[PDB]
Amino acid sequence: SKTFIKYVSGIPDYFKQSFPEGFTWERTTTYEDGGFLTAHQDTSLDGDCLVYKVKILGNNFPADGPVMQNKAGGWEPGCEILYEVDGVLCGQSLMALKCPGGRHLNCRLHTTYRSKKPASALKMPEFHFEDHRIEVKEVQKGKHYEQYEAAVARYCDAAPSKLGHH
Amino acid sequence: SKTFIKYVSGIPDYFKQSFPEGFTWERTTTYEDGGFLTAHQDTSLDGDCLVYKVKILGNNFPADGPVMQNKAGGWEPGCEILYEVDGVLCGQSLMALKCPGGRHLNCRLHTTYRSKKPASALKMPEFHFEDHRIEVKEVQKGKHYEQYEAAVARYCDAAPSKLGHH
Amino acid sequence: SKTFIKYVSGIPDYFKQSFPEGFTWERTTTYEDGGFLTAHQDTSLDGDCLVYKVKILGNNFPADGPVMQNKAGGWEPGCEILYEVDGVLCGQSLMALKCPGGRHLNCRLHTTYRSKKPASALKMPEFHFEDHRIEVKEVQKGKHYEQYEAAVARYCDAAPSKLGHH
Amino acid sequence: SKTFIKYVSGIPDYFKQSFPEGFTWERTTTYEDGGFLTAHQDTSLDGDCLVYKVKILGNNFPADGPVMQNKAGGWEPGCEILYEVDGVLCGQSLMALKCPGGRHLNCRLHTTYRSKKPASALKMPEFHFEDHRIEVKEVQKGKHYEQYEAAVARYCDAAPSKLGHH
Amino acid sequence: LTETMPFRMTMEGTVNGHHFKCTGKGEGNPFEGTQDMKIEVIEGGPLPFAFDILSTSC
Amino acid sequence: LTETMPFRMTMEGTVNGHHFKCTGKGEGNPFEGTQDMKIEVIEGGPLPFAFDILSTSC
Amino acid sequence: LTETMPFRMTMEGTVNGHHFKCTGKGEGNPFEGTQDMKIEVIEGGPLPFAFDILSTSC
Amino acid sequence: LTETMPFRMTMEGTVNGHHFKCTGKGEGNPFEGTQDMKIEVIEGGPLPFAFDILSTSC
Repeated sequence: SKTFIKYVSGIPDYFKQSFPEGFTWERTTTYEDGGFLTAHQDTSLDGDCLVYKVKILGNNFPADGPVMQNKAGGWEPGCEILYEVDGVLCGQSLMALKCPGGRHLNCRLHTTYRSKKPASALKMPEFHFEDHRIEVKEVQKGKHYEQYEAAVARYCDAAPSKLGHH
Repeated sequence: SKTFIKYVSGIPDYFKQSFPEGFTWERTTTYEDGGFLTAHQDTSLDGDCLVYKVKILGNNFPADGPVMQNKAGGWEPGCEILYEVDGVLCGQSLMALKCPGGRHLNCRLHTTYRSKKPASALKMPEFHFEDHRIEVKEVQKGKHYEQYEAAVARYCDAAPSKLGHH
Repeated sequence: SKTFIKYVSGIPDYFKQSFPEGFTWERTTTYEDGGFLTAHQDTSLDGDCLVYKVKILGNNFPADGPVMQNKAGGWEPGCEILYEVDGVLCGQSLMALKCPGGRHLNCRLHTTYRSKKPASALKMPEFHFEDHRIEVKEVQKGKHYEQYEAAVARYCDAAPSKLGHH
Repeated sequence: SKTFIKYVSGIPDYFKQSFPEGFTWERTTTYEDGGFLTAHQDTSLDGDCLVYKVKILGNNFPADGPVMQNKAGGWEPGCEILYEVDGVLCGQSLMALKCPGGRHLNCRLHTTYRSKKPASALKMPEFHFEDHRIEVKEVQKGKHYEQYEAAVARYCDAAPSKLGHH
Repeated sequence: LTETMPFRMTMEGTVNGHHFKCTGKGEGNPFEGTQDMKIEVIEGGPLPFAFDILSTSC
Repeated sequence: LTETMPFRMTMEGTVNGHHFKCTGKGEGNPFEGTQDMKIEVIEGGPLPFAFDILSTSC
Repeated sequence: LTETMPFRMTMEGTVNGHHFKCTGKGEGNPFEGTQDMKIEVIEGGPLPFAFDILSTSC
Repeated sequence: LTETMPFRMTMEGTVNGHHFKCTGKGEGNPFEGTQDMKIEVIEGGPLPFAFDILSTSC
């Protein structure tokens, strides 16, 4: 849900720029224990309502793993790197799933974000980071959930350059 | 199309055993240049006809690459290794796509084959190999194709054991 | 050079805690274009001086790629995630190499950090992030280099929790 | 030990062609449970004797895995694909480690073979397969081992072409 | 955009052979980068796998 | 099974944002491990990417 | 080359922080593609990991 | 440790068949998380590959 990001430091907002046309994204997440989760998403603006359409194909998750055993404890906060490739915006991230016994299971997200707007109408951002926090509440077992997310797009201010780079 | 395999050396045929219930398979193919192709397939027997239903999600293929530029020249013959995991059959293979200038682009197939039959009715094969040859003819550009495949399941007879292993 | 990190929010310092005994690290970096760079490092404290000994094996770097062509433009700042696995400290990071034409080449670092102190003598840190910036000046062609790095260890303060998590 | 391969169907022998100069190889093997084993090998001919010099860096093998627990049961026979890239010979293979309880742990070998002859003095082979079988006897616990290997280089004769291809 | 924006979602998928469908409703602050939503499994429930694998798609 | 078996296929997909649909018809010898089929792109044609990426799914 | 070619090997490495050295010798038929060898762990023995991971390097 | 802390490095490796050796010395503030160093290629120079691949090891 990439429309909801706070941008700092004069970084152009690829997603908000994409309206009214909207955008798509496509991702494969590769899990360290062999699972794959692939998704395609369409984002459109319908009046005063954003509309998401998602397609999912997941496979090879180990039967004994935290995913198939339904014993996962949510995600740690994450950091995504984003930069231009082939005139579109690519995203790369590692995430860590909380597991029983204070353990983590890691995975890698390979994303391409595609504006439905022509290149001529878009300001492409420079290399930058997006900090994400996703928090989930299971309201009814396997049936009803609530999800909260916070996201910020930024440069690396925490570790400063000595060449005056971002 | 795993129903069409010649089995040798008394290797049980996981796919033919699965009828009348049929089977499914699920796969993510990871390309060396960043592309991912994920598929789920359902195989059913409908009277005297096999019925396939396929769902595909592909992403992150480089715009400059042989796939998106439509400059691929077909697959080399391939070797798959198959063995039991979690009471189902897993498949692992590397394939090599023929590219302009006598070049190859490689990829890895991560497959799980799932019988719709209970385990009680199935003879699971030992670790073995499937040799595959796929050949395609483009009849009309981007619209009509012909595909031929030959497949054989076997042990490693070419390089024999000194311990009496398969 | 993991001794030089600013730790905030009271996060335990695995590396500083390891002295006088010191520590080792081991890493394989996997490049998106097929390159691999594997390293083992020993870190010791010799009175007033830190001593590093490094062994490197690198392979499969494409001949036409920016690494072998010597056309790389340095690294973007990066983020590493760190958490306990098997009673030692594991590190996972994505990095992006600057390439000609405003392009980036990504890679993944798989690290294990090993204290020479027993786990029982250490306060193991919770899941956290380390922000890194590496800057290089080539003083003399392929012979002399200067390298600057800044590093901070932190929790995700940028995107706050609703559930009281770090 | 690539000098010991039976070549059928008139496939050029990259390794035997390399003598008296010899060759090197380099490889990273990636294990499905997170382990990495990187190797560089030098092969020389000293009169009537072949001399191998090997350097190894291995890392990230899980403490509770069959490798670190010393509970592996040898390798299944395997298949490697070989073809030219960048004027040298590249090799790609999947292998499967036998584990307790009839289980397997898979890995991928990323290899480059480098003749010490220039490419112009070599007949480079077309895309082909190498079947390999490695069998190990532990004579003395962690001290003495015996190893047998058989290897054949071939085209895919098992699944025949309709388009006159190898 | 407006400083509070609603959204709705439909999701369909197959994971390890299990077919499912989800709907979602939420709202957030687009410029402040915060959002909340409800997700309901309308087909293939109760989900026989961790919902966490779907979070980044929702 | 009979020594010659026919099959039919339907496919749907999205690759790099491009939606498409294919149908297929073939026959083969199941015990001899050989098969032939025709594939037609019925939606999203002409395919803007190499058909080769679909071969292992057909 | 001859039909029975002898070979000699030395190996040094670090695996999960464990340093080791190996030596080996063997013989094989270069043209039949067969070979045998003995490997001895001369430093870092007894090996604290499965020797199998070194097989493709020997 | 002290607020300005010196370090020295020795490096040996092979990349794509190219053997090389490096040495280095530097200093930094352990508690402020900053450091600078000089690296010299003493064998296998001039490096026939991008030094950038060695940065995270130095």
